[PDB]
Amino acid sequence: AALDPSQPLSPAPPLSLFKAWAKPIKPFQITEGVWYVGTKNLSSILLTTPAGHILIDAGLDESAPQIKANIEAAGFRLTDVRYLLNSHARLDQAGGMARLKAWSGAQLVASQPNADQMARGGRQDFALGDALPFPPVTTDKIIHHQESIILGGITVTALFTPGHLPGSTSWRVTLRNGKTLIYADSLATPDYLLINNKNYPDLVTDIQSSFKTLAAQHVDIFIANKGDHFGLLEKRQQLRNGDTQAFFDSNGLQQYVERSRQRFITQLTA
Repeated sequence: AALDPSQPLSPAPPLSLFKAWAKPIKPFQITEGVWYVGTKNLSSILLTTPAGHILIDAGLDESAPQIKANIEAAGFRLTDVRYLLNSHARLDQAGGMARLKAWSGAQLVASQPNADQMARGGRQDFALGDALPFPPVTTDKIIHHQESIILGGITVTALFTPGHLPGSTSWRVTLRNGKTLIYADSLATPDYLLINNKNYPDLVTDIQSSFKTLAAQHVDIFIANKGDHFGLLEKRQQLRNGDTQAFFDSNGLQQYVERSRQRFITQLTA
């Protein structure tokens, strides 16, 4: 749907909030071939393979130098990244895509709505409008639901989980060590402007099908695009205390879906 100015928009969060989430933390290894290179609350995952790397999400554009320094601090290089993956096309997940793609020469992979929004530099957002723009970037590979990419012995499969944005994409990964991982995009929806939203008429049914889609994924490792959605900070503290199984959470994804579903219900009631 095209943006209808007669449709009310949601208020945009203050930039100070995104900056607080973008506070840097030193990178660490979640498991073999999986490195966290993001910020205190904005996830970014580096999947390493013998044939090159895949980077999921990029954080704020202000954070692009820090993301690169994180990847390098972990001993890897931005020029070995083959694919850049996007969960949803807002400044806190795709702000640095324009400069990360330029610095790496990787292919950006995203769903068609995320590609359209990232090409607009974030504008025409169904809920935010042009409130939070970021450097525009072109997507090279449009990914489709249940479409897989193979690189260096891992498998990354896209799962369309719309609702937070029309193009919201989650990513299921099968690693070299046999373990499975999910990168769940946000399942959060805007207060009030949920029903009969002229900019996004399928929101209510989309998010409900996303609940089912993610609930069906039984994986070993639960990651999400926001740190406090998968207990990042307390798992990292457990990890640096000797628990290497800290990020192994076979039920975490199902719990996050139920928490998201409950919150969504209280919003429909209001």
